[PDB]
Amino acid sequence: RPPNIVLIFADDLGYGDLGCYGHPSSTTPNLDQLAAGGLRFTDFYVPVSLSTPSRAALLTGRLPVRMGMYPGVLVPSSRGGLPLEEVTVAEVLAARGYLTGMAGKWHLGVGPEGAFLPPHQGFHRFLGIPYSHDQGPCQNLTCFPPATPCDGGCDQGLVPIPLLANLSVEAQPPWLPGLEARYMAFAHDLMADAQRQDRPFFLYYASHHTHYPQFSGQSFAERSGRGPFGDSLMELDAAVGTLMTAIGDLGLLEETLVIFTADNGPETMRMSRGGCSGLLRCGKGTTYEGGVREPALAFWPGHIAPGVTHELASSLDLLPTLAALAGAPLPNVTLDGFDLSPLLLGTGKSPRQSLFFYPSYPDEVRGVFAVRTGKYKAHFFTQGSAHSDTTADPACHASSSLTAHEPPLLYDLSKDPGENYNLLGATPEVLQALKQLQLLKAQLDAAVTFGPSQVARGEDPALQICCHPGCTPRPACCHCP
Amino acid sequence: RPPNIVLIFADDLGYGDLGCYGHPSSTTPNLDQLAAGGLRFTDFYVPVSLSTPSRAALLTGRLPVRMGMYPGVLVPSSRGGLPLEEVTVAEVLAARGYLTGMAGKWHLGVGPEGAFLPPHQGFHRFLGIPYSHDQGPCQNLTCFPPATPCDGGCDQGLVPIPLLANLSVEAQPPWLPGLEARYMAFAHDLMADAQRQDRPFFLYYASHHTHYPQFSGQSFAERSGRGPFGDSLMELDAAVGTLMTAIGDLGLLEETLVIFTADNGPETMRMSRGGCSGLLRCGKGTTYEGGVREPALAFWPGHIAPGVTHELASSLDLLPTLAALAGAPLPNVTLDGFDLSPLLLGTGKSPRQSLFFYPSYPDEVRGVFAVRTGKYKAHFFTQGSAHSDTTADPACHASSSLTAHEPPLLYDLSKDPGENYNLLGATPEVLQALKQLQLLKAQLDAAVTFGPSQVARGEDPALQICCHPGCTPRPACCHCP
Ligand SMILES: *[C@H]1O[C@H](CO)[C@@H](O[C@H]2O[C@H](CO)[C@@H](O)[C@H](O)[C@H]2NC(C)=O)[C@H](O)[C@H]1NC(C)=O
Ligand SMILES: *[C@H]1O[C@H](CO)[C@@H](O[C@H]2O[C@H](CO)[C@@H](O)[C@H](O)[C@H]2NC(C)=O)[C@H](O)[C@H]1NC(C)=O
Ligand SMILES: [Mg+2]
Ligand SMILES: [Mg+2]
Repeated sequence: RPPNIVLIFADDLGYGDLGCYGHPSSTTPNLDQLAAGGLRFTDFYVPVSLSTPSRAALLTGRLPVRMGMYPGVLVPSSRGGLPLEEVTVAEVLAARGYLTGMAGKWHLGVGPEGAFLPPHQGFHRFLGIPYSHDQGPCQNLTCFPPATPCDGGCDQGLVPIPLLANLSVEAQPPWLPGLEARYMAFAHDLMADAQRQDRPFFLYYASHHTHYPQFSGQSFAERSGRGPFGDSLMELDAAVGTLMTAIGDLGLLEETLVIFTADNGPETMRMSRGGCSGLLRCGKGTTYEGGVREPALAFWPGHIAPGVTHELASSLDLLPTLAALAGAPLPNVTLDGFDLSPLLLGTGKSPRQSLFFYPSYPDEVRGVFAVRTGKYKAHFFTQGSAHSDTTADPACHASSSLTAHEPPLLYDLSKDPGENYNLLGATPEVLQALKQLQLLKAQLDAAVTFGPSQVARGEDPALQICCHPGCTPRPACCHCP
Repeated sequence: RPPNIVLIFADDLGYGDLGCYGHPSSTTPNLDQLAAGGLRFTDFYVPVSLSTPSRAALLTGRLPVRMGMYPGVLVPSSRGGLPLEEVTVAEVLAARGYLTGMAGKWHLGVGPEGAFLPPHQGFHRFLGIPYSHDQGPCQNLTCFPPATPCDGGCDQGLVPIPLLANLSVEAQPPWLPGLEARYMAFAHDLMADAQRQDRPFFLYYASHHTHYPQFSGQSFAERSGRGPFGDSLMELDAAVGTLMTAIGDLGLLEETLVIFTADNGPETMRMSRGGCSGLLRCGKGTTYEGGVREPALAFWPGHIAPGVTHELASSLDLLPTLAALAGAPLPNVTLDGFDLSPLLLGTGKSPRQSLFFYPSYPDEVRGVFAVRTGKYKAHFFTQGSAHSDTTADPACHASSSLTAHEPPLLYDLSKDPGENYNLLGATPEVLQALKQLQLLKAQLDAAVTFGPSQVARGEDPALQICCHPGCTPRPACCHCP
């Protein structure tokens, strides 16, 4: 009865990057076709605009400060990880009998002997890389076949990036032009195996696209007409069409819920090799709309009718929605999202009225940076980020430092989604939205206690995954392509 | 045989304003539905980003400097107008027997006794206003019923805005909340009369939306969820759905070509009461992509198949395309556009490879400001505009003055449609695009001779239209609502 679930989570992809969100040159025909037969969200969000914290919020339905996923993101030598006590979506569904699987980027911790890898947090199967694909040296990797090198090098002084199969190293580094096919094959098998055992599957496809450095297999190389970023986006888009073909082929169309979104806004610092936030301001790394507002599609033929909703939703709402849809019961913890099944099925409205945004480097004295209620968004603190540099708007740059705003900066996102015209720069509607925004910030800051930081537990180079355990010299002896 | 033609031309409407071009809150379901069953252009342009010149280019297929339509726009007291010798699209079709009609804004000159009004340039019928609706005082007009006044006042010291029926004043001023219905009724009659006489009609619907000040009839007032700009946009969108219903009702669906575009980018100076260029830079008044790149839809069921083209097209190409489609012969003059029927019908490619952009205040020493060839656009001169002020990008402001660029600023619009990353800030592809752009600018500047300016022939207040001819005191005695 419970539907099969496929959750596709792109990386560093902006609001204005899909064809259906208005980009003029992107090539994304399969995602356009899922939008044309599904529910396209104009106002969907992540609460924090960096990789680790966004991934924590999606899998647990909880604000990332609650379990210590701040500040910044995890690195290969990190001791910390998403605590084992947190209950992930995969745990929830596994318990109700789903065959659960994951392909792609994890970025929730590796840890002493791989204690924080996906196999320990509810996934029966896992093929992927434990953190971003640029967190290891890439000056010798090929990003586009036959022999176009990845640009710029990536992180230095580290072990090459490992492709893992559950807890084992399958390759190190892997061959980037072929990851996609490896991942389509793993997905195909998980589906067919679940069909064979009469059980609902759960696939978590965390693509590496469209994070730096860009890479694609040879059928996309130089075919998109938007350069490397396009080629990579187009391969993501062809992976989606492949999952949808597999779904067809097994007669699972009307029995599978498919959701597509992305962790955080675009890295405009990669300039024309990075994404596009469309009309929204800034990108990755900030609490402006361009870093937290993501594309989001939901497609379940015969259940979700084609259309466009403007209602509020968050990545935080998808554990509780998915639990509801599968008759699985919610963990016994404070959850920050809601069930959106009425909205999806067309019998209700979203229960969500407010959204709370924390910065990359949060703290307990300052609290949440921005809050949206209804159509109004208030910024109490503002800040630019090096991930959002190089555009003409100077509020996005790393040189725009932390600035308190009292009274906050106040925007009407229905008329001014671009965040240009501060409404307090008076009216009764406004003054009443101002008092509610202030009360919601003070209530949340008074009730949330931050979990102790996982990222500040430091680093240990000995925690790095090595294909040839005990070899020497570390890290470059660690490799087995 | 020749199809019926309906040409809808919006006012001050940006690339990112329709739902189908990605806006998050606009309400435009009828335009979304024409896009979903028609050809949506991602790269369509006007050559000059102001009202008069754009309107001249569309009706004549010629660069506006050729017949003196510069600098700036015409005003009510202007002596000048689009010369009578120019052959307009309406002239072309009338000669092949179309019943030709026009509703809405003309802005191509009034002149001594109305010599330049539409009835003299090929339209059998005309109901509309001879220039923009803000070019007369509006502090006492109602923009939204029952009694919401137009905001800010409009131009002072002038006659109220006249609604004309051919050459006669029907009302002065007209009641803005009802213009739309007046215009739907005129369109309905022109269609049915043409059906009755067995003849092809040509309708030219130059809406006042979404120019300042905004206004709508009462079914849209406060219903769009994007405020006044939205209400006005939504009424434009409901007028389109009305024309399409009328087309249905007479069984003319498969026999009518319908084209939708707009004169120029958004007036961001009206802030949240003005339009949105999406990911493009700046707006009205500039030669950046946000002022010259417009939305554009073409819909002719059973002839134009649904889709998206990225090929180059201009408003300049639509006299010659429309002549071709109706078997009417081209005037005997140098034309700057091309026939796009192959592209529309799906048998060819656009013949257009290059686009030439002039500024609002052109001159013969400087020549064209920017040129696009293929994917590359070069800016030889750059300039901001008061119509594009108030955003965060300082290149759009009136304080960014005229700056020569040598070598030009060079952008790859397929990877960088936002015009952020100057590619000469080297490569053989680039250096060859640079030499071609430079040669195309020098060829065009050497071959075009500017026609003597119509706008500099001055003003005469006695040329103002008056409902009560000879009355006193002028201009406020001129009125007959
Ligand atoms: C590693 O871990 C999982 C779990 O054991 C492997 O398990 C699957 O492998 C085969 C089918 O692919 C079967 O032998 C097992 O039944 C199956 N187990 C479950 C619970 O499905 C898996 O192959 C490895 N992970 C992947 C796919 O890389
Ligand atoms: C003014 O000018 C035109 C042309 O005379 C008027 O003409 C039309 O009016 C009636 C139908 O609407 C008929 O009496 C005429 O046949 C018809 N003429 C043509 C050539 O179509 C018209 O009513 C006025 N313009 C409008 C519609 O306002
Ligand atoms: Mg990311
Ligand atoms: Mg205009």
